Amino acid sequence: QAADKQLFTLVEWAKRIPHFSELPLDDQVILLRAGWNELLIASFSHRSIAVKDGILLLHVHRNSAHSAGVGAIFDRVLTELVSKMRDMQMDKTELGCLRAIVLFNPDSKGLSNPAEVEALREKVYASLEAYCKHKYPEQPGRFAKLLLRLPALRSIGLKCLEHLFFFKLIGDTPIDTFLMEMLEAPHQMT
Amino acid sequence: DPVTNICQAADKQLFTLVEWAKRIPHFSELPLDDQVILLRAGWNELLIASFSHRSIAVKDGILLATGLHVHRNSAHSAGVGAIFDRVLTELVSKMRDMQMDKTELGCLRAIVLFNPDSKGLSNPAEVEALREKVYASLEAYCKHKYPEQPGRFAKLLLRLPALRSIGLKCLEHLFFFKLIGDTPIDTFLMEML
Amino acid sequence: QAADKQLFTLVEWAKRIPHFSELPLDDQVILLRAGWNELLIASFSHRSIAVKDGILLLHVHRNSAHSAGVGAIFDRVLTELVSKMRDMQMDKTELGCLRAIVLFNPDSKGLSNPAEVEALREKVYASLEAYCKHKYPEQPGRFAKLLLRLPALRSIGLKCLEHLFFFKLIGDTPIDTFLMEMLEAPHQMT
Amino acid sequence: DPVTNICQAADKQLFTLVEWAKRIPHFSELPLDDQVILLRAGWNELLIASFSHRSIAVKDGILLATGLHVHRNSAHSAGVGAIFDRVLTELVSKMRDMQMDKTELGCLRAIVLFNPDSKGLSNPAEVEALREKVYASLEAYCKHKYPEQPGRFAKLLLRLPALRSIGLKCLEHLFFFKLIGDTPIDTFLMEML
Repeated sequence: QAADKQLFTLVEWAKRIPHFSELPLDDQVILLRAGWNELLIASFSHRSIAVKDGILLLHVHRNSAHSAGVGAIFDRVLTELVSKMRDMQMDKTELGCLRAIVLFNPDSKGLSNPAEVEALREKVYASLEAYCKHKYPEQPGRFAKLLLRLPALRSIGLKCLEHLFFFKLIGDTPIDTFLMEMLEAPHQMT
Repeated sequence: DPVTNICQAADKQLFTLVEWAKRIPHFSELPLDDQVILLRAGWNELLIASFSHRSIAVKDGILLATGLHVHRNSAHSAGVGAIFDRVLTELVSKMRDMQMDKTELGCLRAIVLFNPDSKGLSNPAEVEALREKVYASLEAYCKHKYPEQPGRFAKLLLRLPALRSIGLKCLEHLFFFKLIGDTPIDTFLMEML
Repeated sequence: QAADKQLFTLVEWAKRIPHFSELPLDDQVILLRAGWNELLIASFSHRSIAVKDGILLLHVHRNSAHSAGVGAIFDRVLTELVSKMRDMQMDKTELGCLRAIVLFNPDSKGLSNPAEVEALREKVYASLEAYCKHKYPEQPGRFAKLLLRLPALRSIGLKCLEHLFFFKLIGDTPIDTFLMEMLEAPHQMT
Repeated sequence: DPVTNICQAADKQLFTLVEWAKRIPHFSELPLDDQVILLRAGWNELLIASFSHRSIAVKDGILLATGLHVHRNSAHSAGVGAIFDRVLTELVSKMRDMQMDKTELGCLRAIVLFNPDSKGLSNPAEVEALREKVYASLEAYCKHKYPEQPGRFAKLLLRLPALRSIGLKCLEHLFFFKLIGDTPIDTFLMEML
């Protein structure tokens, strides 16, 4: 599908993060390949605050998700991220910082140079704490509260990589494989 | 422009599989709803039996039906280098040592395709029979092209548990997507240049 | 639990298999550790033929299993093994041979000496085919039919190692951890 | 007489955990049904945070609360040597490099124990607060015993995603059983002598 359009944006955005383009080329590729998931799930969890139900990717509603056999995980996205995001009114800047934090993930297997990934991460949350403390001084604990959604996004990210999750569509895989099979293409040979 | 390109390969394999199915005797005589059942239930194992036997000509890799010849790689999560390892130890290394021929492989695949356990089947017993005819023929064939090897038939059948195990990890880890997807994604990624 | 009584029988039985005790000591330990599962599931699948519903381990009935949240896998044991076992009237000798075949599993990781595991396996099915052909001559395909339940037992064996399978008992883990917590043991210190 | 012996160790740890919980302030003031929820939801991660920080004194292994010091082993399936590897790379190697103290570990554990996401909770917000008090104190503590390290607090919090990932594989692979069970089972097995 045109889910590489979604893959274009993502890459275009990492490239604009400070210092990401200065990492060894293969490290960048690992980082993106390891984060793309958490990165999307966060992007469309926050975008969803805007509406008042469901996930705004073209706009998913609870009954579909639950009917499509993926209720449990949809409820988790909404309870554990969207709502938490809405209550505390995370702003676009904070989401942007968290996502950067996620990209600069040092425990990613295969990294040629993790110390700097840590180093870059430190740089990003230091600054996020600066932001939080200027912009919302009456909430001393906000910056931790931000970071503490990362385990939630982590376990949710892992749950959207299950094969049953992707086979979300039973009566179209038969329609694919059904059509392929009524093709009378070989009913001639001479 | 990478993703849509991967969907294409997904379409091509699995068009190829379905062609293979149809050229199997009696497979097309079953109700259309059963054909879909057998295929959805079997797709992974029938692909692994292939890329495995194909990857015989290779040393220490997997040959993807399309020239690209793949390997265990550094950033591969525990699970995908693990499947890689099993594929070589339990399927490719064993197929090689016993010099399993393409007739012999065709049979095993056909026996997998006719899976009477497959949930939903309208007539499970008539798949048992098609399964049974296939192995009967496989047996006769072995005792004829390799009569000095009295236990080869069973030895062929006993790659099937492994294949089950392995078929399962691949449907768990999405090994198949990773396979056709890896180069395309790594390569587009060098759009940071 | 006294599921080591079950673990005593199992080991006592491998020891009596021909040639198993002649394998390097650590190989035997691998074989048992890799097969114990398929070995039990087969033993109590065949024992179940005897009754006319459910699993006779102290005798499990379908409603319990389905209520206990483990219906799907219980239905599989019954459809894919017990019933198939009953229809074809597998006998104790054939079960015994299949199980031996399962024990002598050559693709078990860590084996110091797999060639002989293959070798021993060959010896067992050769003989099982002898049996089958003497004892049931009018069924030429029986011996394959036997072996072809091994993928079923394999995938079923794998399904009984899932953690959710073992946590089959919700309202007793709370009773355990609940009791542990009303212990007023430390309400004294001087 | 091995199995019943493993059940014993299961009982001992998880009695030990529950003792730890109760000595946490306010934890016992919550309704009894919530205490059970927090504990069932958290047990794996709270154990991994422990055996990890304990395994600091070790090089390349895991120290099980009871002297027995364990390693990656040949017959270990992909998954269990994999968890082993992660535990050392993402938790033990990192805890070591930053010299995380037992006060600092206690806090992280307490923050895990107070998990407001935990399905079933009767009052989720009053766990948010107990979570919040804990980290507030953790913060103050870091800025005091290590003031030259302005980013340590967060750096502590960011071991938590890893711990989540790893907690999960251990509940998947039954890593915990394997740990206390392995010697006992291998050892009884030498009853073939």
